[PDB]
Amino acid sequence: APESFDEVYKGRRIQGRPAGYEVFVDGVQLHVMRNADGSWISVVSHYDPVPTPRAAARAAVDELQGAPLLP
Amino acid sequence: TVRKNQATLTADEKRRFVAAVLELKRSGRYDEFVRTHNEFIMSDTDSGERTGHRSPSFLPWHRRFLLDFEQALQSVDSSVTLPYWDWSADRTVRASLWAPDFLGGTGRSTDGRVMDGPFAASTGNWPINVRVDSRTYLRRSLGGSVAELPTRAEVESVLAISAYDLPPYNSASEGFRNHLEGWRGVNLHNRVHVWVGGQMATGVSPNDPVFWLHHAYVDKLWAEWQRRHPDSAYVPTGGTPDVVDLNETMKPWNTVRPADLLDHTAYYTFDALEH
Ligand SMILES: [Cl-]
Ligand SMILES: [Cl-]
Ligand code: NA
Repeated sequence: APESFDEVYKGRRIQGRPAGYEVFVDGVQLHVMRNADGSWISVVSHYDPVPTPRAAARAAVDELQGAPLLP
Repeated sequence: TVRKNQATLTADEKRRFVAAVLELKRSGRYDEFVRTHNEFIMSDTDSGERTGHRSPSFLPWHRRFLLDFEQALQSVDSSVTLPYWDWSADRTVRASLWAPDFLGGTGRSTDGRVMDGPFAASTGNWPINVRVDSRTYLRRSLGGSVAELPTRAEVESVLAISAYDLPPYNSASEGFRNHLEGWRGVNLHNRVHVWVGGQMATGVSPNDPVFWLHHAYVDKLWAEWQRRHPDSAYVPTGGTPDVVDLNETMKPWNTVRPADLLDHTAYYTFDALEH
């Protein structure tokens, strides 16, 4: 259901698409998870649900402060 | 063995608590815990098998998990007990808990790195090995991501819920558990994790010692609810697929059932309760 994307955000390339959705930040996969009400979270922000996997990707880029995700 | 309010701890008690935890870190026992929690938090789904979170067994599971941790501490110093953090009453950064002689304070703006207390990365006593990103230091941002922590009023609002949990027994559920957990309603448990920041807000939250104090209070809350609703108890009562029923054994132990953890008094008691 969620729409795919691919953009540069704060110097890093965020992008994701349906696999049931996969997200990657600068080539590395950022494990995300969808809740019952369609909201989303990620390994980098697991208790703060956001509307989309794009929002979830941007939350991470922010919190990561330039730090790359581990495989 | 009594779990005291972190606000009531003496300098002595804090010295033995902090020392007990650093040993666990030094021996490698501490990281095992961070690795276990991450396992379930990353595997638990609303649509599928859920044991540690977004499910009725979120409470009994963390109760046993904390039991494991406290016992590991007691194996370093048998006088150390896990203290709770009533974040409702102790809401600011000027709380004993965040003093350099306990957990330390928030992290610096530049990178969110904790700079004081026994768990600062500069002490060499607290490296972050179980990470999600390249950073190896403890990070925090008390009150940075979210306005405030829940209030006494709010907590009472949840404790007031008579239904322990209710189908679909997940993060969309109504009832006590899910509200305590936070996915719905005023939001308690999740927000605290969001309010601390750093690693607490990520899938490797136990990296922050505050994790245990926090969950020791969520644990005390279930106990206070139980007291409020004697006529109400754990559910589902059996047959629920993907969900842990009253008499099923949860992972990773496969030897403990939510029914074996309803009465905490078999393992410990609190300094004081409620109403
Ligand atoms: Cl119960
Ligand atoms: Cl008690
Ligand atoms: Na079941």
